[PDB]
Amino acid sequence: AAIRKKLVIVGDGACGKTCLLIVFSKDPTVFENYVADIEVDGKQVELALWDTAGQEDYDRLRPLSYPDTDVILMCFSIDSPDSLENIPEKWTPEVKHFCPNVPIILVGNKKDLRNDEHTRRELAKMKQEPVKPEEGRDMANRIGAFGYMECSAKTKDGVREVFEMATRAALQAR
Amino acid sequence: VFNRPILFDIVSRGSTADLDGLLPFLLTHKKRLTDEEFREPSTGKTCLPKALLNLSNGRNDTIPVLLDIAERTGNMREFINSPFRDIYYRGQTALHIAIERRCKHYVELLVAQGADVHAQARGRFFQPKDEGGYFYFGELPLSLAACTNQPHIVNYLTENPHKKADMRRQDSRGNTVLHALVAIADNTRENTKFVTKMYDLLL
Ligand SMILES: Nc1nc2c(ncn2[C@@H]2O[C@H](COP(=O)(O)OP(=O)(O)O)[C@@H](O)[C@H]2O)c(=O)[nH]1
Repeated sequence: AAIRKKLVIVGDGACGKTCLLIVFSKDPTVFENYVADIEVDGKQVELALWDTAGQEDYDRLRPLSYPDTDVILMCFSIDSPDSLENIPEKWTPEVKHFCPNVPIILVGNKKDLRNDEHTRRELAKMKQEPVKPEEGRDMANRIGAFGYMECSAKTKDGVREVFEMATRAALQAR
Repeated sequence: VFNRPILFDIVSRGSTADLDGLLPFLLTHKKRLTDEEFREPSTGKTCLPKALLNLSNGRNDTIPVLLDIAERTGNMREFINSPFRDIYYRGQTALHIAIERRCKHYVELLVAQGADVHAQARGRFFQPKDEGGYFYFGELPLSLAACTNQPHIVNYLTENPHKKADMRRQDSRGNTVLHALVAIADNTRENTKFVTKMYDLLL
């Protein structure tokens, strides 16, 4: 009865791609199609979770996942400052050439690391002064998207809604 | 001791008598049977496929032990599910192999570990004979057992206590199992016998 889509979540390495996928899956580096079941709006849809490598220059295997992808999840990290800006640099032009036109819901997990007094002193020494939502909201406006839910992994309340805005975009045209 | 070639040899050879040492080697070194250094690089072909293509009279005894190591290491829904990642055998799991080899001894065993009864062989090979392909069975395991005259497997995948596939699942093109059978149709009297005998079973 169900329908099923493919999910090829992208990031910049160690942005917390995989630790998210754990939390949605069960409720630790690889995810093949660990077919997860989610009730979006009354359809009881399965969602295939193709976690990808990262920045390990695995372009050997990286492009073998994108064919027939329709729900992309370009990650960044909140404790990652404008290092965040690999999106228009590496990852967006790459999903621009290996999947023609699909949704792009921009993750942004580790939302419970702003107010991190521990890494505040680290990232303060960096001078970099971690990101603003409006900063990546413009990155969202820059790309064209179907959501900018930030996310959170260790602390929950932030994994669930990310797949709502994601799934619903895959159910659209194309 | 265990590189790729030395073991793919073993599993093709059919010997569950000499690889005693996977577990104390593959656990002390902390690796797994699905890592990239233990797969063929082009396809994605892991052991569990290689056993099933290289089958001895309907019986390769090197699926059961392998899965036991994959458990005792810990991966069943990642070792059984590992599909081929090439543009000419895409999707094809162990299950997609265990059905075209007409091997039902192991589909009872795969599905019992929750493999995937709805995977989709999208590859250019598993694509119709008007596109640059050879054989189109739908894309599902159920549709293959149906489009290869196997009433004993169709009657398994839809009545299991483990995993009950459904006839109404929908491939990457829309064509149900029922409109695969009218897409593999060479109008003999052998083709149109089991088609109508199998198209009247599901409906
Ligand atoms: N403190 C904290 N750490 C997180 C959170 N989400 C992920 N991590 C950390 O991210 C690390 C691994 O992330 P991973 O998803 O593997 O990064 P990837 O390389 O992008 O997959 C783990 O050590 C986690 O502690 C979070 O919400 N809070």
